[PDB]
Amino acid sequence: NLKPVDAMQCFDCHTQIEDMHTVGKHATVNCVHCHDATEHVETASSRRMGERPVTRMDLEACATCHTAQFNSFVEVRHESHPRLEKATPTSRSPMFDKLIAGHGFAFEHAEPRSHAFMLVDHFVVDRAYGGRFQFKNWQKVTDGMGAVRGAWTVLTDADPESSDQRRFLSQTATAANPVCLNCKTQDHILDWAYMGDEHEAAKWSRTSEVVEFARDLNHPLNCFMCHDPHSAGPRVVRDGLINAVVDRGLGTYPHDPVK
Amino acid sequence: NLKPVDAMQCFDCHTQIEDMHTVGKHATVNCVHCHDATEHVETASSRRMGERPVTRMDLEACATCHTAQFNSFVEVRHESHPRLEKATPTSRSPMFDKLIAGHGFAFEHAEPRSHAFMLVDHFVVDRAYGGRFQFKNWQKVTDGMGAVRGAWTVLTDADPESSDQRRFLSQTATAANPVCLNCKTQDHILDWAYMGDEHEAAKWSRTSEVVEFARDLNHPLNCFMCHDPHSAGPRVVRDGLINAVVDRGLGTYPHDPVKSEQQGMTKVTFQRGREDFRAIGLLDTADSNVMCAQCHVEYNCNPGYQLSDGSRVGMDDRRANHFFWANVFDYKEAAQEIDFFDFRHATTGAALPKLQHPEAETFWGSVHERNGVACADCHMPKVQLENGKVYTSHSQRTPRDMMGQACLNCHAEWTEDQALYAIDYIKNYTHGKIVKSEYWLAKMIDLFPVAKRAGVSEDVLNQARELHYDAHLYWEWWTAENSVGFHNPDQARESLMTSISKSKEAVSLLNDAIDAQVA
Amino acid sequence: NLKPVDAMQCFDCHTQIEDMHTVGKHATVNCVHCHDATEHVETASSRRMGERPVTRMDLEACATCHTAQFNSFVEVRHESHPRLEKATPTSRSPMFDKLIAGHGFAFEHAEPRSHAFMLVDHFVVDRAYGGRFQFKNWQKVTDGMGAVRGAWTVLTDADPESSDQRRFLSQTATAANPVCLNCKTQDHILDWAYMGDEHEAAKWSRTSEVVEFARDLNHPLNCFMCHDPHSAGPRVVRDGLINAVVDRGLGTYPHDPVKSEQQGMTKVTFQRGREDFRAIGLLDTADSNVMCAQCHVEYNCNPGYQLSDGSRVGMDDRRANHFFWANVFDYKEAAQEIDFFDFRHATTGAALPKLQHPEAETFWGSVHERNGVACADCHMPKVQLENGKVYTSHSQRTPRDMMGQACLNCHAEWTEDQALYAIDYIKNYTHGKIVKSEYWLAKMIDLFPVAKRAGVSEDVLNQARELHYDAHLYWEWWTAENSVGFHNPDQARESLMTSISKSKEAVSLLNDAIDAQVA
Ligand code: HEC
Ligand code: HEC
Ligand code: HEC
Ligand code: HEC
Ligand code: HEC
Ligand code: HEC
Ligand code: HEC
Ligand code: HEC
Ligand code: HEC
Ligand code: HEC
Ligand code: HEC
Ligand code: HEC
Ligand code: HEC
Ligand code: HEC
Ligand SMILES: O=S([O-])[O-]
Ligand SMILES: O=S([O-])[O-]
Ligand SMILES: O=S([O-])[O-]
Ligand SMILES: O=S([O-])[O-]
Ligand SMILES: [Ca+2]
Ligand SMILES: [Ca+2]
Ligand SMILES: [Ca+2]
Ligand SMILES: [Ca+2]
Ligand SMILES: [Ca+2]
Ligand code: NA
Ligand code: NA
Ligand code: NA
Ligand code: NA
Ligand code: NA
Ligand code: NA
Ligand code: NA
Repeated sequence: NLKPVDAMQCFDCHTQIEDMHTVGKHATVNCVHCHDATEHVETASSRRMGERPVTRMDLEACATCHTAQFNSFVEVRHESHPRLEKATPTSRSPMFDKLIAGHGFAFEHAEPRSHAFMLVDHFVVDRAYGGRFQFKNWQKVTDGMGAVRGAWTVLTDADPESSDQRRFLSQTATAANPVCLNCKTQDHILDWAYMGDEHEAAKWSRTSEVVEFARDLNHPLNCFMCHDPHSAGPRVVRDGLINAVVDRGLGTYPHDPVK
Repeated sequence: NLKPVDAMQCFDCHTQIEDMHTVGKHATVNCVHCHDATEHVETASSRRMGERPVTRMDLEACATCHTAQFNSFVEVRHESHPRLEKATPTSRSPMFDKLIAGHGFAFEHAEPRSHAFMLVDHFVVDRAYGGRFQFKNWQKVTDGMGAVRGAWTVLTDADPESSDQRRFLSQTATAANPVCLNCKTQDHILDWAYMGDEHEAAKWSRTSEVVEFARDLNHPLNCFMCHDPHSAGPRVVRDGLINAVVDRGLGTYPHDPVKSEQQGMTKVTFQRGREDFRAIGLLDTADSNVMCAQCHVEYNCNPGYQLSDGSRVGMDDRRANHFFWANVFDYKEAAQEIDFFDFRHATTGAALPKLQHPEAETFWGSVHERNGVACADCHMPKVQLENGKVYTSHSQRTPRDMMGQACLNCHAEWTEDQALYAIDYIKNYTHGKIVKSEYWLAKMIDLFPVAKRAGVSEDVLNQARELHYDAHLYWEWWTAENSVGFHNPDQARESLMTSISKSKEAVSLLNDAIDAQVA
Repeated sequence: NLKPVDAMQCFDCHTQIEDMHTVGKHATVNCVHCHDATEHVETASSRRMGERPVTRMDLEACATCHTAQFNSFVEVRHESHPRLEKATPTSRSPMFDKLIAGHGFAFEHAEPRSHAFMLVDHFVVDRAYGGRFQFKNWQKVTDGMGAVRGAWTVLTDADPESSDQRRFLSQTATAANPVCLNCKTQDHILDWAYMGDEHEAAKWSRTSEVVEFARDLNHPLNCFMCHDPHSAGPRVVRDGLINAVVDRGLGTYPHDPVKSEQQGMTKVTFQRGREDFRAIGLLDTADSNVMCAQCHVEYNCNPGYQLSDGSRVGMDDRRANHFFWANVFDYKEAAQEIDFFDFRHATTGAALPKLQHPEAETFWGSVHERNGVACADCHMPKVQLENGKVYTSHSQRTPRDMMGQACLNCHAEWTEDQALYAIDYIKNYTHGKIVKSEYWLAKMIDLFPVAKRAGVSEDVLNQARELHYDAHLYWEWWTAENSVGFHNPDQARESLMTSISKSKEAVSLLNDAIDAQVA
């Protein structure tokens, strides 16, 4: 069973977290729900991390107290046709191939389906990784809950021994890069510097080998993308959005300064 | 927003809570979710309460983190007919009035409906409070969530100025007493000593003014009735059940010492002033059979009379709060064991028992119980989801509404229609024997005034009255029990055949005696 | 094809019609739609009819221009069980035969079905005409449109050669008389003097041979019963209702003088030979409460007896056509006011009233009536159309079939299931008290022969008979009334509790008296 940690000890070093946590609607929610900090706390100073604490990024971290939101999130809408190519006469763009010729989307561009699949679908689409990643079998395409538990529980890698982008199937492309992942998962939220700029503290950046990066990522659309886990208040985490809205001064509603 | 309190401070005085809280699945759940103890902490001493902390007993205290269980619990099953009188030709007991004459249930006995309404229905039923309490208007009868938020949000009191039980409408009774409430709410869990015995720490007891007690109570079927709020482990809190299982050493399965040992109960006592005050029964397993047995049992919760001498047994007597914890065929011996009966029949003068919804005692020994099946398997099954986190449905209702999750989950050889047909075979057959038992009971009852008026001897009338006790018991168990035989079809059949046998014997006895007086 | 007549010619003699016709919403509707007056116009004088014009009374006279109202009116609700006897354990009054013994309704009293059938059902029911009239075959029972086209298109007469009321089948009665027909048809509207009093201009009256009268009548619930054909304004035509509201000055809402004034009735009289002959009541507003009260009321439409001396009150007496226009708690006083009762109970010998479908008098004072709600809001709501011209549904039926247009149109906080559940709460509760009132009534009734045979005194039997009157009234109102309490749940509850109180008092009285005779 989970044993709570003394959050007051954390707060002696983590003052920005204290200011958020103590005031919001997660003031009673202990750190141990999402952080394994035993070795960290034994070795840190306020100026030196010491051992890196482990942070849970899976959606079931929130599902224990917020089952209703989690269960509605992971539902698969079966009526949202899966793997349906847009460049067909009965879909969105009957002449897409002629019009887009020269772009990687010609290799495959399907209609979106339920959010549970976003990361797996990113990994398997013909335009992304040269066909490197596939569902373990054709049955796994139905498993939204499985995808949510982790992409690598439902996918295989054609060559675990290499990390370069290349074609494993003839009519595929290798368009994926580390920026794509920011709109599929935020598992890397502590390992990616703002905008994906190079940074001493970042494991991953815009110039990483996307295949290696992919292997570190598991969960789609993390609940903390819209909800700060410390304050429980509404937020965004996506760097490009903050950059447009704040850094470039465009505002949340560029056409409406009052709003 | 809630601010967490320092639980270490509490634990310095509350070692039983520390031992439970730090070790279970609520170890990270702060006391402030359920307790406002600011003034308490400022004034308590090592073993005196000082200022009383405020304890939340509303179910939304748990709904905070367990929305799915809460929302399934509060669902109203509109198909469960509301306020439907059982003494009607289309309900459970067509001849109930004749057979129960003398008892307060003659004033009204409706079929059960959804659990959300249990406390308000207790308050408003015609037999309970003289019609004192009513819904604020006739629209409120639909409002399950409202009733859950609190009885007094949806009800009115005809006279806030008085506290005595009395009749405000002519055809009502005042049967309610404080024991009733234990099977409707546990809002009083900190204000009621074990068994309702007098106790200097208890605001309320068996002898309290029930109208005053009623006004203090709000919520139905509190989530903590089955789940310890500190350890989150399975438990019961009902005094009468702990008394039968533990104090009387009968076991959770009285017919099965092994199962009783494997699926047992540990009584945990809390003290006030270092004197025993209240108790809970922690369960070895999350055994719904025992959890639901907190209420779905035959019981005393009322005054009565002694079988030996007919003297009154009042609310002050321990027997006014009693779980017999006996099947239909051990019941007469259990009632003799405490020297108790409920009422004298208004027509026959027989001393008779009053039977209450004995689902737990009926389910014992059934093929299902013997195979390790429990109430929740049929009435609170796990939800099946194409994609999602599984949880237990808390909408306690007929398995007819969820046959795939209930019956068919174990009976793979049946379609839904076949499983429903199996249920109906048993219920139809049992109901036919209920109706025939009533026919014979009524035929016997109607001969009593004829016998008395023909001058048949008291000795013969008393023999017939002895037969009436048994004819009544072996019938009433089954109009009281809610499954119409399904929970134990062989037992229902044998009991109801015994009722008919007893009535037939009495009919012959009386007819012969009458005919002799005439000739 | 129809050719219009010169209405100016008619108006020269018919000034009352000119005043109504030229001003209302039928100012452009030519007389030829409803009147063939060629020979009349050739022979009439200023104040003698001469040849009688032919007046169309069939509903298709209106369907010509009002197809939607006509087609909704004639719809048969197949879910309204046809020819379903109320004295059965699964209908309204399980103990009806015991309780009504002595009255002609013992021969047959079915639940109401769709309005299309009212006249044919009146003609064929076992209690009415000795079984004289029958459907032509058993297939005709489905034919609502056929019945609307005319009763005699779908029925036969066992003996066209005789005109006396008599029994053609053994277990029938001959309760029908000419007053009945006023609540089944108004085909006789020009042939029946106000109240059915003798009148030299009337073909038919209270004292007519009903079999001969029956043969002259064809159509159910004529459209003009609620709508004046000349002005198209709202009205009533029923004599008994105009008598209560206007002649007796009771008002359309007898408990509310203001509402009575705002929603009142103006009596308009038509003469023959310059003597008053017939009357209508023009309504200030299109108030369905008063329109439906032409028939859905408690009434006398039959011979009876005087309470004072037991003497016969025959069809010749004004009291044989009477609207009490009184709620259940004012009824006994209203019956004493005219010194009248219906029958003597066959077992108890009590003088008793017979109660008829008192929906109007029950609805008074309910939360709905007090809030300005009227029968049509629930039973004839406006049609809701995605695209179209709105009209009023004339399919008078339970709101269960049109919950969106009825209940939910005002109760936006409820789903359909919740609103149905609210209805069922009241109906279930009320039906339980009906059944219990019957139980107590039957227990009392069965003691009468025992008391008489034990030699209990006439004085005690007469006290019990007085109690029987009240026990009967406070029960029978509710098996007569069609909503099972829904129209006024608090009143149903108080009345039925009073019935039980009265029966209980009588049971105790008789049991004690019997026991004293034995000892
Ligand atoms: C139980 C130990 C929790 C864990 C794990 C998570 N949350 Fe939570 N959350 C919890 C509580 C007791 C509350 C307060 C409820 C109230 O209304 O009083 C919350 C609240 C939220 C909210 C709403 C906050 C607001 O300002 O409106 C959100 C959006 C929320 N919680 C999100 C959330 C996330 C994303 C979690 C996983 C990272 C998570 N919670 C875990 C209890 C618990
Ligand atoms: C029994 C005779 C089967 C019938 C009828 C259907 N399926 Fe099947 N399928 C069956 C087996 C034994 C397997 C292999 C299972 C394993 O994991 O070893 C499968 C596999 C599939 C797959 C995956 C195929 C792949 O190349 O990965 C799919 C998508 C699938 N099955 C679907 C499916 C459908 C839709 C069926 C009705 C049209 C169907 N199966 C019938 C056995 C049997
Ligand atoms: C945020 C600004 C995004 C970036 C960066 C990437 N994607 Fe995306 N993706 C995004 C949305 C809002 C959607 C759903 C709406 C839609 O029109 O599809 C998607 C969907 C996909 C899918 C599934 C559908 C499809 O196009 O076949 C795939 C396979 C996918 N995205 C792949 C992908 C790649 C390879 C990216 C980097 C080159 C990439 N996405 C970035 C939002 C965003
Ligand atoms: C010693 C100085 C105490 C401190 C610190 C806390 N509590 Fe207490 N509490 C104390 C006593 C002596 C009693 C009477 C029971 C007993 O153990 O002798 C209590 C009682 C309670 C209760 C029950 C109240 C009721 O209505 O019956 C609760 C719910 C409770 N206490 C809670 C509580 C909390 C949450 C504390 C930390 C904030 C806390 N107590 C500290 C003594 C002492
Ligand atoms: C959030 C601050 C919670 C409050 C308020 C309540 N509960 Fe809880 N509960 C919470 C957590 C984080 C967990 C652990 C989940 C897991 O499986 O790890 C639980 C667990 C339970 C359980 C399951 C217990 C078991 O032994 O498996 C139960 C039955 C339970 N909780 C009940 C419960 C009750 C009755 C509450 C109101 C008194 C209540 N919880 C509040 C979080 C929170
Ligand atoms: C637990 C041992 C109980 C005691 C003590 C009381 N009741 Fe009860 N009650 C209990 C159950 C399990 C049920 C549902 C099953 C059933 O057969 O009804 C009920 C139901 C009611 C109801 C609703 C149905 C009805 O009978 O009208 C009412 C109104 C009610 N109970 C009232 C009531 C009174 C007045 C009590 C003290 C005399 C009482 N209950 C005690 C379980 C238990
Ligand atoms: C006894 C009549 C119960 C009441 C009152 C409540 N719950 Fe319950 N709960 C009950 C059972 C039989 C079970 C299944 C036990 C098993 O292991 O099979 C549960 C389970 C839970 C859980 C655990 C997670 C799950 O399986 O859903 C939780 C968190 C829970 N219950 C919460 C809960 C709430 C919030 C309640 C009040 C609305 C509540 N329970 C009451 C039995 C009973
Ligand atoms: C006392 C606190 C109870 C507990 C514990 C359990 N039940 Fe119950 N139940 C109780 C009452 C007072 C009522 C009637 C409520 C009313 O307002 O009339 C009931 C009712 C039921 C029903 C009928 C529901 C319906 O749709 O008609 C069922 C199926 C039922 N109870 C089952 C049940 C189960 C399986 C329980 C253990 C999980 C359980 N109940 C506990 C009182 C109490
Ligand atoms: C066509 C030649 C008609 C015949 C035959 C009948 N009615 Fe009529 N009706 C007709 C017209 C043109 C109108 C006016 C429509 C408008 O709203 O302007 C009406 C109106 C009515 C009304 C509404 C009256 C009101 O005060 O709002 C009613 C109730 C009505 N008509 C009834 C009615 C009856 C009962 C008929 C058979 C006796 C009948 N109409 C025949 C046209 C025609
Ligand atoms: C052909 C093989 C038929 C079957 C199948 C059904 N019916 Fe019939 N029915 C049939 C005939 C030739 C007749 C006589 C028609 C006539 O007017 O001469 C009937 C009659 C009836 C009746 C009237 C009975 C009577 O008046 O005594 C009814 C009520 C009736 N039919 C109903 C009916 C039902 C409900 C059927 C299915 C159960 C049915 N019929 C079948 C021919 C045939
Ligand atoms: C208006 C004051 C009426 C008088 C006069 C008569 N009836 Fe009636 N009847 C009336 C209504 C509003 C209803 C439907 C509501 C109900 O409770 O039935 C009826 C119904 C009938 C029926 C059908 C149902 C049944 O009772 O079998 C029949 C056969 C019937 N009425 C016959 C009848 C007789 C014989 C009358 C004179 C003795 C008589 N009705 C008068 C309203 C009124
Ligand atoms: C009393 C029992 C009625 C009978 C008989 C008929 N109608 Fe009616 N009508 C009635 C009411 C309560 C209303 C609604 C009044 C309001 O203003 O709310 C109506 C309305 C009409 C209208 C007006 C247009 C409309 O709203 O639909 C017409 C044209 C009409 N009724 C025609 C009509 C016909 C053709 C009838 C015989 C089939 C008929 N009405 C009978 C009440 C009553
Ligand atoms: C006398 C001419 C009546 C008028 C005016 C109204 N009603 Fe009536 N109603 C009457 C009878 C004789 C019957 C029974 C007909 C039969 O053949 O059995 C009825 C019946 C009803 C019903 C029941 C319909 C069903 O589906 O079972 C309803 C709902 C009803 N009546 C309502 C009603 C309303 C609202 C009226 C004013 C608009 C109204 N009726 C007038 C006799 C007469
Ligand atoms: C508007 C024309 C309404 C129609 C149609 C229905 N109802 Fe109604 N109802 C209406 C009002 C204005 C009120 C009073 C609201 C208040 O709180 O002041 C009501 C009341 C009720 C009640 C309560 C009755 C009581 O307490 O005595 C009930 C049970 C009710 N309404 C139910 C109901 C049903 C089932 C309806 C369709 C058959 C229905 N109402 C229609 C307004 C209107
Ligand atoms: O805390 S007191 O008991 O010394
Ligand atoms: O009265 S309760 O026990 O059903
Ligand atoms: O028309 S006559 O009366 O002169
Ligand atoms: O007989 S009629 O009044 O129902
Ligand atoms: Ca889609
Ligand atoms: Ca039920
Ligand atoms: Ca009992
Ligand atoms: Ca009907
Ligand atoms: Ca009458
Ligand atoms: Na789609
Ligand atoms: Na398409
Ligand atoms: Na039911
Ligand atoms: Na039934
Ligand atoms: Na009898
Ligand atoms: Na019906
Ligand atoms: Na019925």
